[PDB]
Amino acid sequence: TCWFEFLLEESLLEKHLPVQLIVQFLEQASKPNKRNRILKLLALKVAAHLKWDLDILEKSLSVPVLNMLLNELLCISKVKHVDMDLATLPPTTAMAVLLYNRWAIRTIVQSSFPVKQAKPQMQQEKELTENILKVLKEQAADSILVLEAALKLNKDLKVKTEEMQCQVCYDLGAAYFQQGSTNSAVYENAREKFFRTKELIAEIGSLSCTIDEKRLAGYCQACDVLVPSLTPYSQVHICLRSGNYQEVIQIFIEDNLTLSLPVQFRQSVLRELFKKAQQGNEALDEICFKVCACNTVRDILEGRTISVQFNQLFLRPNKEKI
Amino acid sequence: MPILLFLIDTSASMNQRSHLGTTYLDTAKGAVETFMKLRARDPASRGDRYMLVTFEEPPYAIKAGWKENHATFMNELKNLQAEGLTTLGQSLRTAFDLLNLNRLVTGIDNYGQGRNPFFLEPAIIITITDGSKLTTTSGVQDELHLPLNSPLPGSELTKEPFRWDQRLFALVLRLPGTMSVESEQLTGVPLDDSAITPMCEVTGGRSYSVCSPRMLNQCLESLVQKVQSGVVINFEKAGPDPSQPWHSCHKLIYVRPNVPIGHWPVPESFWPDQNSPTLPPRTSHPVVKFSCTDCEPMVIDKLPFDKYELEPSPLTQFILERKSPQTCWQVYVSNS
Amino acid sequence: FTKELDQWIEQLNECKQLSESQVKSLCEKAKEILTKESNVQEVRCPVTVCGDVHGQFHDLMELFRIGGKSPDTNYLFMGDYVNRGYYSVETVTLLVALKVRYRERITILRGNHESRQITQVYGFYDECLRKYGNANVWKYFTDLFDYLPLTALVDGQIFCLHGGLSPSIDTLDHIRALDRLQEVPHEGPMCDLLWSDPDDRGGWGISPRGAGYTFGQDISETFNHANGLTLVSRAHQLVMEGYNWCHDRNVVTIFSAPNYCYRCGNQAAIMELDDTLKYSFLQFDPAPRR
Amino acid sequence: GQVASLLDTNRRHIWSVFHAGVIGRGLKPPKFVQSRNQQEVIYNTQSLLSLLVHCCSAPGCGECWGAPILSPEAAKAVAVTLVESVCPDAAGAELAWPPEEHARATVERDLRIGRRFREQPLLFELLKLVAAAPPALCYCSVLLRGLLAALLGHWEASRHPDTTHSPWHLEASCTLVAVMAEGSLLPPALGNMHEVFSQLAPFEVRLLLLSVWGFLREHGPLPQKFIFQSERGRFIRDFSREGGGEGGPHLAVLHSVLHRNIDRLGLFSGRFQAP
Amino acid sequence: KDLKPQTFRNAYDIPRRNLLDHLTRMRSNLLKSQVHSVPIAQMGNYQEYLKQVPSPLREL
Amino acid sequence: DSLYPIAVLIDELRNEDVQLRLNSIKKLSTIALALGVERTRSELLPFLTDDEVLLALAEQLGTFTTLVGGPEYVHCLLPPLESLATVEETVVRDKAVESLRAISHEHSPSDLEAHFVPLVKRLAGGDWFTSRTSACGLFSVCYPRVSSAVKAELRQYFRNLCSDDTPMVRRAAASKLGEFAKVLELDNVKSEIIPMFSNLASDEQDSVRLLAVEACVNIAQLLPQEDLEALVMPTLRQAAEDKSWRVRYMVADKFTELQKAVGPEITKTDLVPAFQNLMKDCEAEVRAAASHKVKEFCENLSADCRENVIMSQILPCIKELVSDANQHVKSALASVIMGLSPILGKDNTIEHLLPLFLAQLKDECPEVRLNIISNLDCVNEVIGIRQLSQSLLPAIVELAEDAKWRVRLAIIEYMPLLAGQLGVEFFDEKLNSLCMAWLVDHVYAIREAATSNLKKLVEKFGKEWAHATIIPKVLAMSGDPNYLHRMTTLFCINVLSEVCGQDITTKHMLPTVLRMAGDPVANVRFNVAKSLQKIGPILDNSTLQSEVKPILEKLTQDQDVDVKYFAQEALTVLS
Ligand SMILES: [Mn+2]
Ligand SMILES: [Mn+2]
Repeated sequence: TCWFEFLLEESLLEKHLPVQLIVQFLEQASKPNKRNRILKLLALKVAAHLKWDLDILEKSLSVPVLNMLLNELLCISKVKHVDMDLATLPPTTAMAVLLYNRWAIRTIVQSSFPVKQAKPQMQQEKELTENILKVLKEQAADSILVLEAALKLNKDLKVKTEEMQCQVCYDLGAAYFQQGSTNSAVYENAREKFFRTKELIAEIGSLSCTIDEKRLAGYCQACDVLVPSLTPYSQVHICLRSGNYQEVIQIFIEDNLTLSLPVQFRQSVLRELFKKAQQGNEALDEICFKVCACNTVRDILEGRTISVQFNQLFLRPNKEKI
Repeated sequence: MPILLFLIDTSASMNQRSHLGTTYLDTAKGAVETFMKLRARDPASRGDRYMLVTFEEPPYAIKAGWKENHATFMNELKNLQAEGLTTLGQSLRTAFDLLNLNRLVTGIDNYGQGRNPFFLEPAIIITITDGSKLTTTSGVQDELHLPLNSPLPGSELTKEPFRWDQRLFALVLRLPGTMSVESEQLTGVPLDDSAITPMCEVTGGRSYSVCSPRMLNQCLESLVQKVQSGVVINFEKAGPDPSQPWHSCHKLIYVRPNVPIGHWPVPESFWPDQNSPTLPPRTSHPVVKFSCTDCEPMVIDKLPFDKYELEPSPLTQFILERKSPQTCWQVYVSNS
Repeated sequence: FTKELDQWIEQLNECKQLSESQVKSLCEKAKEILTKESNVQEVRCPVTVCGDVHGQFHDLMELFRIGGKSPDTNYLFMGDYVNRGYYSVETVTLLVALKVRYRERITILRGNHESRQITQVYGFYDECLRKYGNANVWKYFTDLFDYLPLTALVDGQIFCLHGGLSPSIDTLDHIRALDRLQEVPHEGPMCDLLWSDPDDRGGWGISPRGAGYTFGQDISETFNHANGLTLVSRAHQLVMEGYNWCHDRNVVTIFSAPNYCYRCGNQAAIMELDDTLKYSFLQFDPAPRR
Repeated sequence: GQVASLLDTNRRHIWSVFHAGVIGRGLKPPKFVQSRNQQEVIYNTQSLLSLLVHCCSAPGCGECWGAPILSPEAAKAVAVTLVESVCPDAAGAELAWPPEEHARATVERDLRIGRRFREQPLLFELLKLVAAAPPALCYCSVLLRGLLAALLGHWEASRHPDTTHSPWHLEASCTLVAVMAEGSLLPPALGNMHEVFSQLAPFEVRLLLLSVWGFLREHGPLPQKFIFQSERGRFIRDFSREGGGEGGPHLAVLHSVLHRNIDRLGLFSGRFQAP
Repeated sequence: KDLKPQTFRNAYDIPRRNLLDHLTRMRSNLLKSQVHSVPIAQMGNYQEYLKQVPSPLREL
Repeated sequence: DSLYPIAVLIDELRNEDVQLRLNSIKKLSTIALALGVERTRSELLPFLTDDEVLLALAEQLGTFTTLVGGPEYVHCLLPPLESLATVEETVVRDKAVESLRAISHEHSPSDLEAHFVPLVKRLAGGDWFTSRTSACGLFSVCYPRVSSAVKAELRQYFRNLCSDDTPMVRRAAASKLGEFAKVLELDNVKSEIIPMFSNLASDEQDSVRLLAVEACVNIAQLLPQEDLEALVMPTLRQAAEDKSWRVRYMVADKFTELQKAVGPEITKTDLVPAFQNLMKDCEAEVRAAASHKVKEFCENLSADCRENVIMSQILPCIKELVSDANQHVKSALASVIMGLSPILGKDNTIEHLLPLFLAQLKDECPEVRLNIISNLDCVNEVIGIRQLSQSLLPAIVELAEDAKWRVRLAIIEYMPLLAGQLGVEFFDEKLNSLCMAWLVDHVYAIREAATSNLKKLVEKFGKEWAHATIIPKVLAMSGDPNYLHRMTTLFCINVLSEVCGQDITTKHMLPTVLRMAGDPVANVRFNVAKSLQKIGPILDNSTLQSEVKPILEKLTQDQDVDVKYFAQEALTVLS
């Protein structure tokens, strides 16, 4: 159970029947040729023993060790990715290439994710991860094109054709959702890919591969409001976008009975209605008073303080107001 | 062996918080211990006398003087309380008296018999203070005036409270309440602008105006570099150029021992006569005047002569800029 | 679990160290227990406030014979559980086991020797390597040490603490707002909390240890009156008499390692607080060893 | 807002006393806990704030639904008395915001401000009254920055996996972002992050409040940023003319937080759109 | 500051709050049946305390 | 080149971190399993022949029996362990020596003389002293299996090693000389070892003479009874008054079996001048070492002449050993002096040892008092309670209020001894104020010992004496404001329920335990639960479900976790 023992025998890996073995082999192989090739082959063998599940390898192995492992996987297969087109390539090299592009696009999505900072070798590894991330920033569009081509080329160990397509279009949708912050037009492609993977996951019904169902549901919920092309929350958002403010008032009056909407959401829409009314649109004063009255009534029914805007709106009481 | 006399400000304005959260008196005490650590890094400080004078009343002002060991000096440095007034002039007078009371009983001064640079007791006074106004329980002063009310016997022979081998250095604490962002603090330390600055400059020392702990450490390193054994000589330009700053300087010459050895005195500012009953008062720094005209160094064999190295100064920079070691600039005191 | 904890405690009473998986299941449960505790942990009287043990395990057994067994006697240890005692691993394991098994009958605070660097330098890391071969147990214990509460407060009056006060700390709300889940820094309020000492002096000062500050009577009086405290218990310094009052009985320094370093010859003591804060000191000699 | 010894001593006692003394003056009294009715607190607050609104409004149909404009000078007076009551020292009284590294320099002052806000819930209502007049919340910049730094320090040390274990700190962060958005010190996209604060772990909400600090560093709560729209008589903050006023780099952290927690924050993505 | 309360020698130095406890402590002291306020720098006297203490035997 | 284990994988881990080096050395068994049994001894051992790394290497090579192939090829381990035996560092040296000693078991006598004895040839004749010290430590195991013709060579080489000019070779020879003599033939011992033993006993270095004396008892044991006075006893006489204090301390430490080795008739005539000299030496260490073995030397003498050798020499020296200047000597004597009384006899103990006992019981050193109290049972057995109560009882009453708690602990532990032979009235008027005052002591161990002592007192002097004396004093601790006095009275409940019967327990002890279950300190409350569990089976079963169970449920509904846990434990055990 060490780095030296596994290199000795050519059959003890079957007797072991692992990610720690992955990081140990790739650390020993990268330390400053037959032994390096043997250790790399052993690392690829135990990586294939996990059936190439990118989630476990992504959470266990760090960025540069996993990059080295997939670079070795591409090195033994074929050895530029955009022009390969995955048509005449062997299925093993094709799935390796799309797997590498899946991992690359997954890491460029995941690098944007916030993480807890450590309070107080490691710096060199951080520099290596930064260099790898910058390199894949330089080659993100090529990986996106390769993944799209692999989604289009559903020609054919060997796994189900839809499942690999489902995973690669799920990663494509995650990429487009990550890109959509800068440009809102990319959210259309994100919604298309997310509808595609939702339809594929509903069609196959096989666990096998494995995707986060809750994350997919949240992605679909986000795409249903970012690019709508139901719930009272989305009804309020839709009627805000369309300007049907009377329906917003009616939904808020009905919500005062049920207390389903967030209080802070209603405060935010009241604030943005006041912001819209203070610029122009002099008819919005009536809407602002109505939604402020509904919010004040809900604040009373939940035992909270009367807002300043309500007292501002009864400085001049009227028959209509009362 | 040198004397390190610390004139700690114990006025109540020293109870001012910095951004460090400690008072100016705490910074003063810590500056003293860090100075003593940096001095103990130098292995030539195996014999070194530390003295402590505060701003309190003259019964209580001298906290550690002669024949006080290290333990008493530390135990009294820790126990300082900043509950007084900013009586800087009286405290400076008491510090100079504590430095100079032994001079007439052991005859270092050599009055009327020439000024011997090898007759020295090298001391520096490091006063740690703030930029607050000087107070004498009747108002502010806004100018430093050392009182002459109870003179030590023989004080009229030198006409200035400080002596030949004494230099006053001010470590003026100006740490603000809130930390100030500055990248130019790595440059040279500015001279302070308080009333202690001219009195530091007239004794051949200088005032340090700190504004951060790193500036404080830089000033303490510079102060450790300035603990030397020598006497301060006022150099003046006699004739024309061969006003530029090299004309006048209260520079320091170095007196290296082997006890120092020497043969010739710096001559007095008067001509001695037996008719005069009273010895004339001489300036504490002998005003020498160098001749800018080039001359030739005149040394014969087996000759007792004393060579004193000047400390780096604008005068030495001016002399070394005119690169000519084969010549020399004759020097003399006036009215001798 | 509880039976397993009791078995581990009665095993550790006779200096048998735990296994690696036992250290796993103990430290990762002490992490869960110590997470809920605040930086200023409210200790209720009665409690027996103890000083530095410093890895002297047989002296800790003597301490338990003097003051009583846990959980019968409530204990409050002010850090320094390790580092140049001959059995630091067994000592820290036993006290962590007592913390896990009886969460309300013992409060263990962080000291200045529960940093990664200090245990690396002063022989706790070497003791873990000698007693276990690998080095995972040492970093397991330091990860536990990151979770230890910084201070303790008995009845809102006695402010138990390993080190002393800080120039940057004026209130207990500052201590409660400190991010204690970190390695002990070289400077700052947490370092001053773990490293400072009192002195007979007129204010603040730089400690001779190179970390933390040193403070006089006026600082202790200002901290006590500004926070409604009557006493500041302390343990970071060595006392030949076991306990020593300072600053007109505002700060008491309690050392609980008799014959410190196995050479100092000190005669340590513990402070027993009654039901109504009627304090008592129990000085004790180093235990005989055969 | 929040808030005969010797006789029985001898009766209790080669018969020396066990203890060596007494620590202080015995045990402390068992706290000073009290309870007031929440409803009467609400309506006393309503009486005080209605009186303040009557004082602050400009006297003198302007539509049947309009409201009189709260005077920015009256709310400025409320702002300066708030600042002097809560944080009287005002060593950082300059309105522009310091770097985030200045938060550790003023921990004691900022914790005093946070404790004062926790003890007196009326302070939040007074900030809401101040924020109704747009330029006046600029003069509470010291209070907002101090409360924000206290909340940031709390979310530093929060070891809970979620945010609901700190109820006051959660609602104080939400109310703080809501007041700064209401006073138009924040753009509407960045001013909406308080709605998702309940669904986040402490380090995401800490990063979001740090992004709020970064925006207020780059833009600053300054009264000269507010242009008096004489058509309606209200000062207006136009974030578009400032340049990057819609949170150019500051919305990236918010979008990354939404992306990371998309399984829970998916339905909230409509509140943080670019338009 | 240098009050030096001679409470065992002067009865006027005893506060009323601890008159009974100090009374029974004086009674125990006089019959057959302050200290540990060493000024900090001397409470950790490594060399001084062992010098007054007797020396042990030496090793084999 | 790269996949070769010994050539590549072992070599490349030698440049790693030192902990990785230790791990790679410890994992040598897998590398041995990788190569063939021929390949291992052909490649790895020549590589291994060419400080924790070396310690782990020698430890691995010690248990390298089956990896080389077996007993037929274990002789290949001789060159690498020879290489580590020459290393300057010493724990590596004796680790390699003990590894050689361990692997010597698997050899054959023909293989022993073929390979293992040439190692002794090389190491004894090595130019470095390290090899010679290893050879001196190595001689023990080769002797029993080899023939006599090479046994003589081994003896000659041992003699030559003991005559080395460097001192530490002689030191390592003398330290291992006892193990060598324990197996070497007794006819050849007098021929070879004892003259060279005399020479190394007359060495010019005290360090050599230390180990010379260290092996003297074994030489006297192995040598027969008829020749001790002329072969080993002159050496003991010479070492008795040797100049150094270290060697004399070594002489004093070994009398307790030197006397048994040299036969009692020789002891009673020859050792007692040396023993009396070691009583009265001018220095503390040998005085304390010799005063440790006073009782052991006295009790191992002839029966007819035991009294005279004590009275003539030992006890007169004891008279100033009690009043010795150094308290370490007094504490050394005090642990063994007081057991001399069964040897000495009652009729002469009173006038001699009793003033010595009283002098040692008042010594300022607490170690002396602690050592002298702990052996009171012998004097109580051999003298009687009347004379003990006349002489030692005021003294032990005096130091039962000692500052040091271990002295009081010994006094408490020996109170049942006094209670055995004393009447109830005398014990009441003399020995219960302290017995009750121990319960309010400042030390938990003292209170626990007193609590356990109360059971021994009650079970002898009766339930009526318990109720008359102990029960009111224990009940006084119930209302005491201090918390640990309340836990002390519940521990008294725990130890008194079992010895106060059923009715007395259930009508006195029970109402207090139920009363104090509402105490505001949780440490009292879970102790109430534990005490109700413990005294449950002892008390009257009619009151159990009537009274104990409601208050146990009440304690189970408490706020503290520990109180709930101990209350539910009491409920489950009580059932
Ligand atoms: Mn310590
Ligand atoms: Mn410490």
